[PDB]
This record gives sequence, C-alpha cells and structure tokens, in this order.
Amino acid sequence: NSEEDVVKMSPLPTVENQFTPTTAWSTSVGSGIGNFYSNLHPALADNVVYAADRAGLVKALNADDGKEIWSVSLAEKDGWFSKEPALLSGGVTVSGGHVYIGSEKAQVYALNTSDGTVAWQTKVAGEALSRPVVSDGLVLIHTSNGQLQALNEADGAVKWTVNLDMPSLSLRGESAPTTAFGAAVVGGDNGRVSAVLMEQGQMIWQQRISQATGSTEIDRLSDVDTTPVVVNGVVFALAYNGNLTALDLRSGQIMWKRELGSVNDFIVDGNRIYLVDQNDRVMALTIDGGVTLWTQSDLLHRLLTSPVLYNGNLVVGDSEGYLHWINVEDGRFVAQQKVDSSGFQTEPVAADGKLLIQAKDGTVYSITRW
Amino acid sequence: STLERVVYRPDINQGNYLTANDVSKIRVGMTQQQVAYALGTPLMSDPFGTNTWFYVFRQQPGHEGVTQQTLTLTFNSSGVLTNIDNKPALS
Amino acid sequence: KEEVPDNPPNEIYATAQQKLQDGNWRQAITQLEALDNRYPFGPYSQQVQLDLIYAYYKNADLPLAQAAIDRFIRLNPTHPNIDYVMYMRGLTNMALDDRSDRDPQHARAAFSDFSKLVRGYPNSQYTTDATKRLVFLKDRLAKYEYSVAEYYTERGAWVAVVNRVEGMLRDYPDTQATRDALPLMENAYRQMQMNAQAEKVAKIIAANS
Amino acid sequence: WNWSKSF
Amino acid sequence: RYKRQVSGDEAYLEAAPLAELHAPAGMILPVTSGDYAIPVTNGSGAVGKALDIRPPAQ
Amino acid sequence: FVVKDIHFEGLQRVAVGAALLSMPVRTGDTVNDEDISNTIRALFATGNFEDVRVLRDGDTLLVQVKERPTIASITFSGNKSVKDDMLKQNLEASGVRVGESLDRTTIADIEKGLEDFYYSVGKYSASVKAVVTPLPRNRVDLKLVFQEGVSAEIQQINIVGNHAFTTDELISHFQLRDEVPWWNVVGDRKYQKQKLAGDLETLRSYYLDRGYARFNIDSTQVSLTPDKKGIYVTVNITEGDQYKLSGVEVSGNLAGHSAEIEQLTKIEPGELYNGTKVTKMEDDIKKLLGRYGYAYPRVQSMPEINDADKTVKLRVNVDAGNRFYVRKIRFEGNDTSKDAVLRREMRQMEGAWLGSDLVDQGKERLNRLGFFETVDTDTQRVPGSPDQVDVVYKVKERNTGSFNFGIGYGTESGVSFQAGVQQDNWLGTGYAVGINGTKNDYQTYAELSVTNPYFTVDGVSLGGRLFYNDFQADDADLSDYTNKSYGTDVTLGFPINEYNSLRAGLGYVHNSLSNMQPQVAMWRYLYSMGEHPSTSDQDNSFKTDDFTFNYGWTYNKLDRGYFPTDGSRVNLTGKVTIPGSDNEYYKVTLDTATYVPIDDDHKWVVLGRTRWGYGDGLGGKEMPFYENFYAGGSSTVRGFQSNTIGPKAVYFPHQASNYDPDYDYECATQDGAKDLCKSDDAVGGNAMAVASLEFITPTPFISDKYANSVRTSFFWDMGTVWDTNWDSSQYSGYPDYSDPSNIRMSAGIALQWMSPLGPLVFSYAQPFKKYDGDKAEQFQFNIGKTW
Amino acid sequence: APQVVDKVAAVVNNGVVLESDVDGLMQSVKLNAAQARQQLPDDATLRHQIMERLIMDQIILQMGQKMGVKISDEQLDQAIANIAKQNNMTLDQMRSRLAYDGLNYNTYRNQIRKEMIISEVRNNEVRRRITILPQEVESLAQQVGNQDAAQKDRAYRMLMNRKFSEEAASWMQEQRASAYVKILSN
Ligand SMILES: [Mg+2]
Repeated sequence: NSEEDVVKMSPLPTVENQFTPTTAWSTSVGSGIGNFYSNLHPALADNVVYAADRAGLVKALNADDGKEIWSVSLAEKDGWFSKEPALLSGGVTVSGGHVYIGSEKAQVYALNTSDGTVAWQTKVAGEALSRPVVSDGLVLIHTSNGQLQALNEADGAVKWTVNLDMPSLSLRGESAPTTAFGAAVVGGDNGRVSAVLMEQGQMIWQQRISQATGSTEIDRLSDVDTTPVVVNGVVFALAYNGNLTALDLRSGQIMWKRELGSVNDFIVDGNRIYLVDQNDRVMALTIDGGVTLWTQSDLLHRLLTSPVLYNGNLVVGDSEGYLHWINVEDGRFVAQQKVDSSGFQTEPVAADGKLLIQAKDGTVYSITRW
Repeated sequence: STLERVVYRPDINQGNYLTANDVSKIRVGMTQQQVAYALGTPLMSDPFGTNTWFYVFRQQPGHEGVTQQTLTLTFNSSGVLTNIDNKPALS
Repeated sequence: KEEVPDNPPNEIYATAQQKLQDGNWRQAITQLEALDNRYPFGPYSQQVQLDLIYAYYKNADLPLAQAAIDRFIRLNPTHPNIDYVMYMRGLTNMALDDRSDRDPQHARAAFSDFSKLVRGYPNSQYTTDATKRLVFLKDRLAKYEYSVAEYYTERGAWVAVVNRVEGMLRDYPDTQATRDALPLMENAYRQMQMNAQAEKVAKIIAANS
Repeated sequence: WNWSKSF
Repeated sequence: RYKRQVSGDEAYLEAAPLAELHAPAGMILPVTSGDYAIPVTNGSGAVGKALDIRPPAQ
Repeated sequence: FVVKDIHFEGLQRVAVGAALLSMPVRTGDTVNDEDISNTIRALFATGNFEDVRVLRDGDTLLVQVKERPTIASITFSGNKSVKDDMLKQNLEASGVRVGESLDRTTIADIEKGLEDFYYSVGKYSASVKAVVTPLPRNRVDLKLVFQEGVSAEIQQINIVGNHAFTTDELISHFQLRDEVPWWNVVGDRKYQKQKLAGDLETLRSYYLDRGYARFNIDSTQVSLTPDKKGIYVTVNITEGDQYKLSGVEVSGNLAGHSAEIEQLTKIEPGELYNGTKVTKMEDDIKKLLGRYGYAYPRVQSMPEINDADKTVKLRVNVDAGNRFYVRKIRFEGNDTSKDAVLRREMRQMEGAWLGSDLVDQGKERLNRLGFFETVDTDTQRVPGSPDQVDVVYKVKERNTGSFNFGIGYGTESGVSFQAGVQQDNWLGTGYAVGINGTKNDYQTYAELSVTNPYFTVDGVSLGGRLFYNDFQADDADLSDYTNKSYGTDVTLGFPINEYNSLRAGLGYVHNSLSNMQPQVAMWRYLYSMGEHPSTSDQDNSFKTDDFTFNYGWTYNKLDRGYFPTDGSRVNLTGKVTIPGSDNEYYKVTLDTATYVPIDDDHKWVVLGRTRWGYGDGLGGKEMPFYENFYAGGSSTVRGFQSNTIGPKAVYFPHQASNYDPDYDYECATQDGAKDLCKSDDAVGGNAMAVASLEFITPTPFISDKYANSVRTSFFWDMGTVWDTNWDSSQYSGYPDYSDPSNIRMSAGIALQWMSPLGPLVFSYAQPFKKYDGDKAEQFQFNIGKTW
Repeated sequence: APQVVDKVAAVVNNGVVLESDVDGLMQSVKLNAAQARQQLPDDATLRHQIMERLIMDQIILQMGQKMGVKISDEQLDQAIANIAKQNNMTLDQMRSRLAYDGLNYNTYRNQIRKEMIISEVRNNEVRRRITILPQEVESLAQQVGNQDAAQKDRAYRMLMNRKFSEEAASWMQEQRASAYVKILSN
C-alpha cells in the first residue's frame, strides 16, 4: 500500500541564528483553511488585522496585542440544526473602510471595518479564488471560470466582464490583476498575460509567456497564477512550468525571458527579483536581463510560501511550519524558527513594521526579533 | 398436465410475422421477388426437390396456449406463384 | 532460475537435442529459447524454430505453439518442411478444441487447416492422419449441431429445429449425427402440422435404416 | 467480515 | 491444463466411418455445398503413435 | 558511372534479392550522385536500417549498412502499482515486443504513452525512462525505469449556481467522492474521466426529474494543486424554473397502432415534467412495437417549452421500422460451459422475428449467471438476405470455484464462524455443488448441497442436501438439552409469476436427544411418545427418525435488496411428518415485511414486520420440544434477551450430575427440594405471533454527503409465545402458559449501516410491558454475522 | 582503397539528411559569403549551423507531406520566373545555370519545389497561431501618426510582421524538441 514520492523532501537545514526570532502575539481563528488550497490570508490596515477562515468566520484583531475588536460569521443557518459553510477562498483585502472577501459559492462580500456588517454582497460568474484587487473605485475579481469581473465599491454591481480562455486541466488558483495607469494586467490559466482597460474592459494586448506544450497534458500546464508586477513601464510575469519574462507595458513585447516557472508571487526590489521556484529554490535574478545572482537549494520540495521582504531579509514558511530568514546579499540563512505544527501555506504579510502569517489551523501569528 | 402452463415460461415465437394485410396483398401469378417484398423471406422452405415457401406464424404466450397460421405458397419451375394455401388456425 | 551458460551454439543445440530425446520438454524449451534469443539469425534458426514448435505443442503450451507456427509460416512461406508446420497447426487447434456441446470454433479451425494440408500436399506423410482427424472433426461438428437441435426440440421451437436439421443435412450429410437428427426434424414437422413434410422425412428415414 | 477467494 | 495434457500427448481416437444417405424415389436430398468435404488421398501413411511428428533435420 | 556489380555488406535478416528489388538502381546501368542519394533514401525508407553509407570502390559499388538491432529482452523497474504482465501486454499492443527490431525513434513515444497511462490511472507525477543496452550480434535490450509518484485524490467537488438543492445533496448521488469516512464504505477518492462524465449525467438527470426542463451545465473545471497531490472539481450549472407538462403529441408511421399508443401517452393535465417518465413512455412504446414484430422501433421526444406559462408540450416521433428474423444464435467463448447452459438463458428464440429488448434481456440474464467475466452481442447480417440476421454472443468465462471464510459477532450468537467451498458450475454443467459449515455459541452446522438450476426447461430446479447439526440448548438461553441430528432433504422450485416461487420436497431427519434436564413440558412430550424416563437424573437419552414433506411459498417484491424503500416480502414455510415416522406433527410459519414510503424521495418509510407460527401433533402426540418457536432478540422483539419470551421451565426435584457448592443449580434434591418448582428458563412454545411497526427516518446529524448510507429507525415491537398443550388445571399454582393474552411490547431506536468489518446493526430498546421471568437486554448489536 | 561517396549524416524521424546535402548547402552559403566574406567567416560553427538548418527542413518537409500539401508544375513555372524585369526568365536562366550547377535541369526546379513546400506549411501553421486585436493596430497607428484609413493599414502589416517572427521562432524551437534527431558523422 506504500507509495513513495518521486522526489525526496529536503531535510531541515541547521543554522545558527544571528538574531533570535520571537512571537509578539498569536490569535486563533476557527479551523483556519484546513488542507484545502486557498488564497485566504490576513490583511493589515490602520493598526488592525482582519482574518477569516474557510467556514465563514471573520475577525478583526488589534495589531499590537491581538485583542479581538469584532467577529462575525458569514455562514447561513436554517435554524439551530443546519449550518452551511460560506467557503471563503478570496484573500482578505481592506481598502476605504471595506473588507472584501471572495467565496467558493461565487459570492463576494464587502464588510465594514467598523462593525463588520455586510455593506453589500454580489454574485459572480464562478468561484472567486483570487484576491479582490481594489483600484479606481472597482473591485477586480478573477473567477475560476476564466472570467475577470470588475464590481463597484459602494454599490457592488458588476460593471464589466472579460472572458479568458480556460484549458481542460489547470492549477487551482487564479491570478490577481495588477493595475497601472488605468489598465489592469492579469494572467490567465492558459499561459497568456492580458492587459485590459479599467473603463470598459477592452483588451489592450495579450501576450503568451508559456514555453511549449507536450503531447500529453499535465506536463504542458502553463497556468500564470502569480500576480504580475509592473515597474517603470515594464511588466514582469512568471508562468508555471514556463518562462519568467519582462513585457513592455504598452505593447507586450517580450524584452527578455528566462526558463524558470512558479506559482508563488515574487518581489521586485531595486535591481533584484526575489522569487521562489516551483521546486522551492529561492533565486535573486537581475532586473536588466535576469542574470542570476545567488541560489538557495537547501529547501527543495518543502512546499514554501510566497516570499516577503521584511527588514532586508526574505521570509518564507513551509508545510512543516518553520519560518526561514534568508539573507538577500548572498542567500545564506540568517535565522530559522518553529511557529506552528499545522504548517504554513498562504503568503505572509509584511507592512507597517509588522510581519503577519496565518497557519493552516487559522492561528494568526505576529513575528518580531529581539 | 396443467403444470406446464402454471410454470413461468417465457414467450415462445416461431416463424414469420403475418399481419393479415400482407397475406391479402398476394395473388396468383406473382414472382418470388414480389412475394418476398410483400411478406419477407420465409424462415422455412421445402429442400426435398420441389420449391415451396412455408410461412408459419406460431406464438405461445405463457399459460396461454398455442396459435399458428400456416400459409403455404407453391411456386413453379420459373419462380411464379401457382397456389396459395392458408390455414387460419391449427386443428 | 533455469539459467543457461554461454556455451557455443553447437554445444547448446546438442544439449537441447539430447534433452528432447529424453522426453523432458521444459529443459529443451529453455535451451532452445536461449539459443533463439542469443542467435536470432544463425544457421540454427529454422531448425530451432521447428523444434520450439514441437516442444511447445508437446508441453501443452498451445498459445505459444500457435504463435510460433504463424510466425514461421509468415517468414518462410515456401519452406520445404511447411506441410509439417501446417500439420502441427492442425494438431494445435485440435488440442485447443480438446464435450461436443462446447465451442466448436477450434474444431472448425483444425478442420480448415487439415483440409488445406490434404488439398495442398496429397503426397505428404502427414496426410492419412490428417484425413482421419478431418473425419473426427466433421463428426464432432455434426454432433454439436445435433445437440443444439435437441435443445430446441426440448424448448419447443419447432422452426429452429427444422432449420438446424436442414443445415446439418446440407453441410454434414453423411454423419451419424445427421442420421440421428432426422427424427427430430420429422417430429418438428409433425408438431407444426406439416404432414407432407413429415411424410417426406419419414420416407427418407425408412429408405436408409 | 467475510473473505472470499476464487480458486 | 490437465485436460489438454492428454491431447498434447498421443491420444489416437478413431470414430465411425462416414456413409452417404440414400434419396428415396420421387424426391431429392438437399444440396451439400461442399463446405466440409473430405477428398480421397491415396497412400498408406502412419497414424496414431505410429507417425513420427519429430521435426525433420532441416 | 556504369555499374558492373552491386554488392551488399552487413545484411543480417533482409534478403539480398529483396533489397536489390528495393533499390531503384540495378547492375549494368549508368549511375550518378543523385542516384546514390535516391538509393540511400529508399534503403532507409525500408525501415530496417539505422545508418546507410553507400560506397563506390574502383569498380564495385560497396554498401555498408547497420540494421536496426533486434530486441533481446524487456525489463521493468518500479512498476509497483502496475503489473509486469500488464505492462508487457500494453507494450506489445503498442507494437514493441521481443524478437522485433528496436526502432530508436519511438523511445519518446513509448515513454509518453506509459506516462499518459499513469496520468489516466491518477498518478500525475509519474516519470518513465527507457535504458537501451547494446549486446553482441546486433542485439539490444531495453530497460524501462519507472518513477511512480503518489496518486492524486479528489480534495473537493463543488457545484456553482444551484439554489434549489444543496451541493452536498447533489454530490450524495455522485460516483466521485471527496469524503471517505473510516467507519463507512462509500468508495475511494480517485478521479477518472468516465466517473466525471457519469456523475455529470447523473446531476443532469437529477435536475431533469424535478421539472427543470431548461437545466444546463455551463462548464466544468478540473484543477490540481501545485504539488499535484489533490484534485478540485467544479461544475457550473444554470437551473431554470420548474415546468409543467401540458400534453403529449405522437406523430409518425405508427403502423396502424395509434389507438394503443395514445393509451401509453396519457398524463394528468398540470403534471410536473419528468425525464424519467418520458423515458419510460418511450420504452413502453418501443416494447409495444417490438411485441408487434418490429425489431428497431426508433422513438424520439422533442419537447416544446413555453416560458410564458411554464408549460412543456412533448413532441414524440415514432418510426416502426422493419421486421428482421433471426436465423442462428451462436455462442463463442464457452470453452467450459456447454451450449445449453448459455442457450437456456435466452429470451430470443432462434427462427423467429428479432427483438432488441429480447436480445438485451438475454444478455442481462447471461451476465446475472455470473459464470462469465464479459458478455457482448453482435447482430451480424446474413449475406444475400435483407431481413435475416445472426446473433452472436462473445463470453469470457470466469473461474467459479471459491473458498470462503467469515467471522461475525453479536449479542445472540456470540462469535460466529463460517467456512465453505462452493462450485457454481460443475464441469460447465450448471450444477452448483458445495459444502458449508457454521459455528456459534449454541450450534455447529455443516451441510453438503447439490442443486440443478434447470430440472425442467421451464426453470424448475431440483435440490439436495446432507446436513449435520449439533444444538446445545443451555448455550441458547433455554432448558438444558443436547440435540445432535443429521439428515437429508430434496426440494423442487416452481417459479410461477417472476415474484412468487413455490417449492415442495421431502426429507429425512434423525434426532438424538441427550443430557435433558427433567421438566414438565419435556416429560409430557416423552410420555406422549410412550417413553417412561425418571425425574431424577440428567443423563437421559432419546432417538427418533422422521420423514417430512416440506412445502413453502415465497413472494418477493422489494425494489432493492439493501435498504429497501418500497415493496413487500412474504414467506410461508410448512412441514408435516408422513406416516411411518416416529413423530406425528405439522409445523407452519409465516414471515412478512412491508415497506410503505410516505415521500417522493423515499427517505421516510414505514416498515411493518409480522411473524406467525403454529404446530401440534396428529395422532394424540405432541410437537417435539426441539421444534418449538422462540421469540425475543434482535430479530423478533428487540429489548428482550434472545429466546426469553414464552413459557418457562418447571423442573422436578432431581439430584445434580456432579454437585459442587458455590455454583447455582436448578432446583436439585441436594439443596432441599421436595416438590416441583418454577424457574426462569425459556422453553419456547408451539404457537407464536410477533408483530413490529418500524418508522424509518433520515439520519439527523450525519453529513448529508453520505447520510443515505446509514438507516435510522424507531420501532415498536410486539410478541408472544404460548404452549397450547399446557394443562392449567393440574398445575394451578403455576402460571398458565397456554394464555396468548400475555403480549410483550418494547420500543426504541435502531441504527444500521455497512462497515469494513461487515454489516452493522445497533439497537437500544426499553421493554415497557414484560411478565414475570422475562429477562431484559436493552443494548443489542450484530457485527458482520450476516456476512 | 574504397572511397566514400555518400552516407546518412543524421536521422530525422523516418527521413534522413545525406552528407551530399550538407555539401550542397555548403556551396550555397560560401557562394553567398563570396560576395561578403564577413557574412560567415566561421567554419566549424557554420557546419553545425547548416546541420541544424537541414534537420529542421526535414522536419518541416515531413510535416508538410503528412498533411498532403502538394504543388503542380504550373505553379513551379510561375514560381521560377521572379527576376523577369531584367532577365529572360525560363530562357536565359535555364542556359545560364548550366555553367554553375545545371548538370541536370530538374535539379534546380526539384530543389526549389521543396523550398515552396516548407514555406507553404511554415506560413500556414505560424499564422494560425497568430492573433491580432484591433486595439493594437489602432494605438500602433496613432504612434506612427505622431511621428487615416491608409495609416491603420500600415499598423496591421508591421504588427502582422512582428507577430509572425515571434510565432515562427517559437514554432521552430517546439518542432525541433518534439522530433527525433540523431547525428552520426561516423
Ligand atoms: Mg490557475
């Protein structure tokens, strides 16, 4: 009955901590996200943290001590015997006194930061698996049907919809569009990066960054489930099994390409691109031409999470629950910590000098160092 | 024996299906091709020299009994019908 | 696991022949298979293939014997010893047939192969046994048809019985099975109240017995 | 429980 | 397996001869179609364990 | 360049003459570089050369060639979940097999084919590599190294756009599963495209059966996690409003049977649209047309939907077709089973007009036989005949013998052991021989059975059975007595109505009673038989030989064999000793079970079970005490100890076998006994009447995803057993056991589902109406004793 | 001693590239490089580049043959006549080639015929993968205008040309990987 894995998971590296990591506080959310693959991650805005679980529970916690401000449940009960989970799967996004959350029931909620009452709720084409990006008085949603929709903020009514082709087999998760100069750049599950006007949805241009396709499927997956990054009129995209590419913001010309894919987001700081390969191989490419600077292959197949640049050191979790601090100058580990036994799957959050991360069991942690 | 009927036998069917309208669509002088077109290819013939087509319509539903219609067509050396013998029921 | 040392092909062939004489088929099969794999196109190719066919047949490995027979026929359409290959094909089909009520397709295949052999090589030394096996297979097929006719007589389908007995009288007109089936056709004709046909079959029966 | 093996 | 272990062996079985039927006067038996016909092959070969089915030395 | 000789070097298998024919060039002709190139290209196109180096000497045209190496052996490594023989057959079917030439171009093709097979299986990380090892004499061996990963399992099945039915309820009927509780068997969590199509069609039917005529599935998505260890399935649907059925219209060449079809297309104006009912109507029309000779009566329905009033008008098109007659029915592949065994299952008669329904029924009966792994049909046409066909059945025979073992536990029989070897097809004859044996706390049983399923062509079956049975009463909660009996029994079976089945037979049974505790009922029976034992010792003995005529009748109408929701089952069994036997008595039994659903979904059901029994002697004798009726337990009256309802023993004073203080003894002389005495040991009675009314409801707390696999019910059981021969006048002080008015009642809740250990049934009952001596047992369970 | 005349330089699926063919292409490039030696001064890399050139041509030719694309001689007659503005095409060209490579007349036409098959198939598949959105040419033409009906036409041609090159390059890479190639040179 035993069935070994194709590639052995890498062992836990041994590292001497230059600085001792700590845990400022930790609050528990009901059941977290479980073993399901979801984008649900915490959010931070004005010294308060908003988190949610897959069941439907949503909490607003103080960012200094973890005290709960308000808590609401989005699961409808048909009395005192029935309870249907909401199946929240869209990363919590807070902007302008609203809290936008996606749902696997093709529902999008918009709670109030003050008391948590649902400001409005809307029905979308399909499962809302992407982070509800907010910009220019719109809430872009990338459903699992390949449909990109733009809801209103105050009203919540769908304004326009753009249909993106979907392959027979894809990877769970949808790319979150990035907006710049009144144009939303999104990645499709078919391996193409698309740019659409934010006024009507007209497709400015569409470029394909997938490398190739084999005879069989599965090995020809090219889902661009990352979030494209735009800096100085250049768009960076990273397709699964595909090529990291830099595309001209206006025309979509492929300025340069490199053969390495992933689904975890990447950072663009200064003249360096920090990304986590699909094999859990942290790399630091150069902006000009993608020339590699250093590599860290000591965490192979540990199922890392999206990196976050905190205090000049990248931070990545893993399924085992260890949080690894790795330097950016050379890539050597600077510290390692054990936080939660459930494990880390969703991206960390770093802002306002606070590093937040949520485990599979819903325990939201705030990390510091002394 | 009164026990053969009471038992649960399946429907027993044999021979061609005669609808009482095709049998009225035949006349003396028609050829084998015309007869086959009207009634169909018979399940039985006379292999002992003479050419003769036996259209038997036998059916025996469960605990019902046996009913048979025998339509015998006698042709000639040139495949032309010469005689028709119809037996509405079997004695 | 019945390993075969890397000896010269002449020695391996001599060992295979000696073990064939003793009557032990497994060891001969192993030796000949080793010699075939190691020297697929050596001088001992056709001889080894014929020996393999013989050993597979006598070892009850009928599927492999059949496969080897078809392969040899395909690759040597005009081999001088092809009547022997056809005879072995007939023997293999008869063995597969191996009970007259069971599937007769193997019996039909054996009959076809033996008919081909006898019609192609009347002077072959495997022709008299081929005719004997042909007679036996004809009787077997007629017996199968007679068994089906008996079953339909029991069931009560009087048209199937007459049709099948007519088919026997057409295909196997000179068999004890047909002789024993004639009364079934007479009974079916009488049951369906065709007295003329019943009398004809009665005359046929009387004129013979 | 009931095991049944075909021979 | 065991059933064909005998057929693989030499199992000479000889059945009854084949005799043609007689057609009564005034009628003719059905045609034969020659589908299963046994031709007459002269010569006196060997049958039933008297036949050497060993492959020839060629 | 003129050529005077053409020579070849390196040839191994290809004949020189054949290759010379292949070459466009021939000896004795001018030749140029273009001709050399064409010859090389043709030689390579032959497909048996790896490299060609056509050369020209001073006078001779020398050719050096390298033929494709011959495969010497095939080896596999890592095919843990795929058998080596399976890989070998797949490869030969693809084309690569031992003895052929190894095409160095198809390595990638073979690897990708194997990887595609693994992906179809479900292992999406599987990697396959081929290693080629050269060997002397232009021989090569290929080794296939496999890197099978971990199979991917469904993590969630989601339905988007459903507002009338919960996603869990919809998934409840799906073949694909995302939750597999360890305490229940519902299936595995693997993914297959056939399963996906099947459950999508199941969802479509589920929605169409409720009147959602405009139901539509927009699209479905299958997704994998980045690690490729999980599968997510999403289904998008657009359920419309419910529609009514305005009417049915039939058009086409009905062949003069219009009057009979309008009766098959009658509906109540204002009925909810139902695809299942539409299909049933189409099948009924097809059955009628087939009954009237036609072989392929095509029928189509094209509903017209009017959204203004939400009404559906069915447009049925009927085409009778033509009549085809079956000339022969052939069975191929029945190497073991004889022809008659397969042929007697046929509903289609040879030499009669064809019927597709009849052919399908015959195929289904052949499948039900269980002797064949596969059954296929092929209606081949007869050359030179436009209306005659031959039906051919291809059957792949399967092994029928089976060793068997079983273990179960319960409150009544304790640990139960079963073991037997069966042969359902004896030498391909249809006979079913076998020997079986069971043992529990109070009984060990062993029988040898031989049955002929078709004693008559109609379907009558002749049985046969030799059995040996040992019964220990004290272990069964009865008065102490041992009964070791053996005998034989032959029975017939007459199917009469496709649901009813009579059966009559004879039998001989020899009973040897010993170790009997003296008591009033037993001694009454013994005196009735003329025996004159003594009420002082437990070492009595008694032997009898009886010939009985056993008859019975079984009516079965249950829709399902497991968790039935509708129908009724009635069984009547009898017995009577024919003259010449020591005993003279008759015994009758009657078991009933009726299910009456009270909802469309058949989730709420009412179950009514009754059991009756009576028996007595004929020639002034009594029914044997070992043939009595026992009530109480988890099968007759839940909440009571097994075999506790009914009369209680009344022992006479008697010295025990081996007296030893500290052990309870029943009313012995060594403990100060000088008169008869009442006890609490059941003895059973010759008359019995048990009834039960059980209400079945859905499980309230179990998840609706698999709540249909567990049955919950609240029951109210009644029962009573009495001895008709008890002489109340003589034993005035003791309770009158001949009064049937003593009704025992109980109520409670029962649970029942299937577990890997076997069937499970739990019950807690509180008997609220019991009489003196009855021993109560609230909690009762039975794990796997049904095997 | 025996002198090698021709051989198989590499195997492409069921086809082959002959050592004669590589020599033929070697003349074509050097004759082209004779005009400007700076075009291809390399020798070993040029040999490798030519080897890849023929290999891909064989892949394309086999793909074209599979579909069934065929060209008649009448198209060849029109195809050859291309520089007739200042030459007597099919009259002076036939005679002139006799002094360079026209040992057999069919060789030149036979060679060019293949080049037409690969071009036809290459265009058909490469353009099939191309997709053009109107918003691109509208804005592309606006940029050029900064530097009506006729202007947006130019945007399409440049845009179509730009997409064709990208798709063509990708298709070459994909086809090369997906095919079987083996270099012997032994
Ligand atoms: Mg995706």
